[PDB]
Amino acid sequence: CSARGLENHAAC
Amino acid sequence: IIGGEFTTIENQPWFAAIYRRHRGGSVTYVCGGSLISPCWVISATHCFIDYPKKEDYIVYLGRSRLNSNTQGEMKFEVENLILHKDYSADTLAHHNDIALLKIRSKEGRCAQPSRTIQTIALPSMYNDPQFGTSCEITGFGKEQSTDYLYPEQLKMTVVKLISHRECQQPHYYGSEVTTKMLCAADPQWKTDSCQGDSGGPLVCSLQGRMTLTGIVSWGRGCALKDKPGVYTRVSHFLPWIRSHTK
Repeated sequence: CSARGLENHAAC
Repeated sequence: IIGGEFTTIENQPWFAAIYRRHRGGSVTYVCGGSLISPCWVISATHCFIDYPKKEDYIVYLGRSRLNSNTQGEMKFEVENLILHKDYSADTLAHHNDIALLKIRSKEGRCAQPSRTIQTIALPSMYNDPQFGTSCEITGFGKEQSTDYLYPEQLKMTVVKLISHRECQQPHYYGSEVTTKMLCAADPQWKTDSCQGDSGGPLVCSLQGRMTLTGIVSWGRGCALKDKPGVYTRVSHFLPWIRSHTK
């Protein structure tokens, strides 16, 4: 979550 | 962008700033993208997959600052949000991480090219620069991995392309990287893309032409030794792009 690939994800 | 330098939209006038409106009305930054024709922006599917409804998004072009209007900018709704059918994700790696947004203003218009708003060329098929070539990345993503805030001013940096064969080594990413991805990094690992840079452009000069070589996709951390940035390899998706651009 602190990095690239999870931008705009409900679980972050 | 870790390291690198501040810039403005004149230096990357195809850069698109994508935001999401919330229930209750707050607006937050999502991801970058690139203007490839007046009515189309290209980005990464992982930016949208958890909220895949087009009415949730707002796209700016000609914008140099995250939370303040830039003179000359244009604002667009998303008329269509096209995600790649074969998207998947690992714990780290995202496959087929490519998305198209068709943009339309409240007045029903597409982008109008200006000093601050221009399209970027797509690469010829299967035609990428040689490893070790220097290319540029642009975005509003974090300046340090531990930051809480995104920078208010656009940034860009330079990274060098890494061979398949090198990016494939266990102590890099082993099997996580495919032939439809491109790795790029700094030789001292001191500059990179980071969180919030996803969807944005990796641009290389190809036959004297500035070309959308990659789309920011994934990485383990940011500016981390033996952990390059990983980019969707645009030259391997030209039929997909051609077909979906309706």
